[PDB]
Amino acid sequence: SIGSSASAWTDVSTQISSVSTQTSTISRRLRLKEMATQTEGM
Amino acid sequence: NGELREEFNALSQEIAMSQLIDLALLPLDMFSMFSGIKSTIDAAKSMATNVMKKFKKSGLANSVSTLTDSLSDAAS
Amino acid sequence: MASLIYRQLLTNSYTVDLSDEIQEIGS
Amino acid sequence: QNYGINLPITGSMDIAYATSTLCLYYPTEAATEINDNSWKDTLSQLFLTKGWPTGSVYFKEYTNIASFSVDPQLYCDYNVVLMKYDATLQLDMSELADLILNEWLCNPMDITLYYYQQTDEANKWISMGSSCTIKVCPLNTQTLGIGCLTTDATTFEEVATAEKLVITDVVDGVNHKLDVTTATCTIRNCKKLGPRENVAVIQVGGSDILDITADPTTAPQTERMMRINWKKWWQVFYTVVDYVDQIIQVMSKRSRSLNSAAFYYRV
Amino acid sequence: QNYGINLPITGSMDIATSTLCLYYPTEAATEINDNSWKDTLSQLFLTKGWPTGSVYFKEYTNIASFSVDPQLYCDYNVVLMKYDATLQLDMSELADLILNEWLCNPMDITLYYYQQTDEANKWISMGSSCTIKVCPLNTQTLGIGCLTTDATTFEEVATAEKLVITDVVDGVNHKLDVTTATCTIRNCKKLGPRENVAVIQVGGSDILDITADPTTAPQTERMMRINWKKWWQVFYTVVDYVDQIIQVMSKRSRSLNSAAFYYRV
Amino acid sequence: PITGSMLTSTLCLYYPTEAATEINDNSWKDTLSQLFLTKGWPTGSVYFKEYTNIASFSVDPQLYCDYNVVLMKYDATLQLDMSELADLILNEWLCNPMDITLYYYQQTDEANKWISMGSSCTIKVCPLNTQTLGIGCLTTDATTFEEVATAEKLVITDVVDGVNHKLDVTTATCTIRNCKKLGPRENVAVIQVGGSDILDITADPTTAPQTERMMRINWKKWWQVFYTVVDYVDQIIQVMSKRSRSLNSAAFYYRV
Amino acid sequence: LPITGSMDIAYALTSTLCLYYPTEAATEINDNSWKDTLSQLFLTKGWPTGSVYFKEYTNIASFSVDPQLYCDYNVVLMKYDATLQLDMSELADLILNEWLCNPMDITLYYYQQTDEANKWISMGSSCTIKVCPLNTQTLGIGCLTTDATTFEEVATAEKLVITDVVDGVNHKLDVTTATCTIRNCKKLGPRENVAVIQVGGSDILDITADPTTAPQTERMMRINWKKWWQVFYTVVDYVDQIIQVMSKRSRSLNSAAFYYRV
Amino acid sequence: DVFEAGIDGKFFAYKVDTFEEIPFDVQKFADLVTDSPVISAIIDFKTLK
Repeated sequence: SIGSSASAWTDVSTQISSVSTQTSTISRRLRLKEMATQTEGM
Repeated sequence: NGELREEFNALSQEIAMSQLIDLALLPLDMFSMFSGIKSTIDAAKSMATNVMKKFKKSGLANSVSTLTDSLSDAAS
Repeated sequence: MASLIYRQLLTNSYTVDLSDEIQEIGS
Repeated sequence: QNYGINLPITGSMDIAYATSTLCLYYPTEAATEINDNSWKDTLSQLFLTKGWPTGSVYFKEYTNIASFSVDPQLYCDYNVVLMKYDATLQLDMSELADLILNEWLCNPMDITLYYYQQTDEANKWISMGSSCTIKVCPLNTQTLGIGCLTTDATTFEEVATAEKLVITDVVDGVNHKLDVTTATCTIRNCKKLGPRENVAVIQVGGSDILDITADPTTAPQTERMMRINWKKWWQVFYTVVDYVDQIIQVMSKRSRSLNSAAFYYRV
Repeated sequence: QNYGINLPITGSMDIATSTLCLYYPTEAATEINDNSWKDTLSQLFLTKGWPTGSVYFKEYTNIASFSVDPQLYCDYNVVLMKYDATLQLDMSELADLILNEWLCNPMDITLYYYQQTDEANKWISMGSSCTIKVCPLNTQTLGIGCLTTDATTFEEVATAEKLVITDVVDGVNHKLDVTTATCTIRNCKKLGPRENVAVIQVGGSDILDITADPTTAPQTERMMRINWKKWWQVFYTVVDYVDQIIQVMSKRSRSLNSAAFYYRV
Repeated sequence: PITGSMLTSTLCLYYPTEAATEINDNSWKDTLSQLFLTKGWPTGSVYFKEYTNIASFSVDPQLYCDYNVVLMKYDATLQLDMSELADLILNEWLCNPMDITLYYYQQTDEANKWISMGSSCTIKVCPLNTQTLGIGCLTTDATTFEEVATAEKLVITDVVDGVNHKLDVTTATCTIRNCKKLGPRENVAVIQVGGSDILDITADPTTAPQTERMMRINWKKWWQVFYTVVDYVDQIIQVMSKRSRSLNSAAFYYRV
Repeated sequence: LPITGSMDIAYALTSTLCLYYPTEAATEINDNSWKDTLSQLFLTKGWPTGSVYFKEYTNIASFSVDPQLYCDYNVVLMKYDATLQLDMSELADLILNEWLCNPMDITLYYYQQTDEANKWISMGSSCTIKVCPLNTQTLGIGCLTTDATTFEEVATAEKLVITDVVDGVNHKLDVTTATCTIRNCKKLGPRENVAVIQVGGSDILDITADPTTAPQTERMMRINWKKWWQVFYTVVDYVDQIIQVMSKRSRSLNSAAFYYRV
Repeated sequence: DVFEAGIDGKFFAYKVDTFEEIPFDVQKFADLVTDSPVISAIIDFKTLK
């Protein structure tokens, strides 16, 4: 768990720099929020 | 080549809370509801159809129909 | 939000009629 | 995961707290009185409707009660066994109830040369076979005859005759010498450890007659021995089906079978 | 509940009736040429310190016969095994069967296929005559090298044996064809070592592969060899050093009933 | 120097002809390849090589794959042949040809051995003194020699070091070479099918240790041992390792 | 993986050689020990003894049957003629390039192309390849789905065929699956372990199906001849250049085949 | 505080009133992205700056 709780959005599932891959997987999982109408932009 | 009521009611004591709130934040649709459950191709043809047919005869359906009828009648 | 699943459930329900028509052909 | 040594546990009294196989043993009388070969699939489907996984309910058959008692089978997760009451087979009924309702940890025996004795009411002599005829002759401290000539195997007294199963007890504190033809029967020295809750017995016909412990002071009609009336075996099968959940609630999984007791006594 | 295996046990680094079986072959007793040898052995054991009525003697006709429905009676077991230069596989299989604990499942080959889960699953078949033939399959239920509906081209792994241990490469299902009229096949997994037993052999050449592992043969202190010419020498030398045998093993793995394997459903 | 801080594989198998005779199949190779593919070895990488007999296969051993496993059958009457085959195919022997006509060779340490390979090698040996006079043998008469091996397919001969000896061999059916042990070969693991571990890989009698590349299992049908071998490929690979030999002489090798 | 070095600091055998010759050269030389002479000449040049193997082929077509070579350094002498240039080009392109193939079947499956780096290879004794395209709804255009006579010919009486058709359309193939086997292979890149020495006249050997490209790399050589020993002497005495023009294997996923790497 | 992160592997933190950078912490971003509404920023951090 990276953060304060074990949820699916922040579950990097880190394999045994680190900021790069963690941000990469967060970004890859965040795009699906656009389907869930979780945006107030464009 | 029944008991499900009791089992469903008993299973409802161990779910987490933060993940529950997270899922409640993300809306669902007609695709995500059945995309996680295995299906048989013969019966998957009529799966949304049957649930919608049974849902149009639900208590909420009667409530919403009565509210609409009362609202329209109120225009007299 | 997640309640939308209810709202759609009663929304497209009318389509069942079409399927029901086909069902009567298959009945 | 320290299996061996018992360790005390700790809990609470206020905090909120809180698949398998099912067998069935039935007599040949029901099979002769049902007249339907495909009944097994019917019962399996009914149990599926009750909730048990299909294709996982086993069946066993036996000729008579006495012959079934010969080397009984505990190989199951929930023994539910029916027995036809007979007005002249009471002792065999009682011995079967004793043998398939308590966990008996036994030891080997060889009576042709050795002496034997007993030390507690948990000590019993159990013989199983096709023809067992027990002869018993107690002896004095100086190894001399008491009511029997030790050099002969005839002046003894027979405590059993023409039975497949037999349970015997003698007064603790004295030695005994045993005589029986071991060709068609064997015998063990066994100690009754604890109650096995992996078996249920339901009686049909008659009244309450069972006695699970040899002590005269107690005849505990506990809640693993039932009684129902019958005139059609289909009615008995249906009645058993309708309350499988209650029987499950009464019993529980075999405690010795769980991995917890992997070093006390395996199953 | 669980006998308390959860809460760890902590001590201190600086802190300060029984039964014994004896298994022997029949021809050894025949070569003894006596009728009251059991009484003499009883008296010698009493002089050692065991109470009367504690040492018991059992007979098995042959290695082939004894392996059918193996039985362990006493809290301790010291079996005497004779060696033949052609029965190495059977002796090893018997040692594995009555040397380690097992948990088995019943099998019915007329309806169900079978497979393997990991490298701790073995097949055990027992009876007066067991002939086991196998035929593996591809990833789409088609026989490879054997017609799935012909009982002639199936490869053989067992024939004319009483105790057979079988293993095949995991991850692929298989179909079994055995003469079930005189045999029964069960699926078992090994849970670890059994310390209630001990095997002593006469003759031999220290050849007992107690594990199916090809890489290693971990010889332990429960399997030993003694030379022999007359069986009374072996009996005396095994009743003389009995205390070492007792110290080697322990009496805390005794099963409930005499069965080399634990049956299930 | 190095400093630190605290598929591409092949699997050849050898088997006697009687194994296939018991199998009685001309398609068993396909099924074994399918099982190896399922276990996790891509197909087309497990080559099969078959020999006739231990004595016949001893001459000119070829090792194609990077991880060779050989199933050798126990021989109660030809134990020495099995031991010599294991010693030849288990250690890195560096060899060069030798002459037998007008020269005498010798040995200097335990690593120096003599290897005779041929269809029928009846090698005869006679030591010599300082004055080129033999002890119990004549410099010309062949029968005065002392026979060390007769009617043999492969012999590993060791003589005392520091003393020269004349050797008489049947060149028309054999040849001999001088070899030195420059490393323990770690690409061959011998699985003895039967027996009681009668293999010694050192001529020195004081130490005959058993390494982890020399196993032993029991057998009654070849299919059972074959299945056991195929099932435990991971452990067998883990025991062995790659090759670090210089390979001054190039021979055939198998990949792809 | 990245490589880090510098450009201002002064920074600076044990291989195998295979020579491929037609059997006509062996017939013409009329000798049996010339292999020994070549081995000793190489030893004089600076190669270790017993480190050279020679492979002989009966014919160009016969050598086109699974031409997988087994040397780290390969140079093959190719016969010259003006009536078999297509098959010579096919062999040169199959040898000089690396390929990864997949099994195929014609009586059960359909096949198509999607990238120009994928072609069809059929090898064996004789391949009578015939093919016609289909439409979206699987109807033959210029052919019938079952008639084997209306199928257009693309290969007849050929021992090794490399075919390429228009991509993006399913096709149906017909051939006798007992005399030649077909595989679907992709051109992964250049195979640097081999070289072709065309002993003859002008070169037409094309190594690509693209007309607009005529790659004449440094791994293709041409020489005229009137006696075989002249060619052999020229090859042996000039190993340095023909070796430095090539390199080692660059394969990322090696194949399963015999190799001779002493 | 505004935490802007992308897919290529770069992230930034700054302030709304004045455009200057502040040190970034993974914990706060991980907590926020779980529940906070995400905004599709057409004009990214470079272009905004």
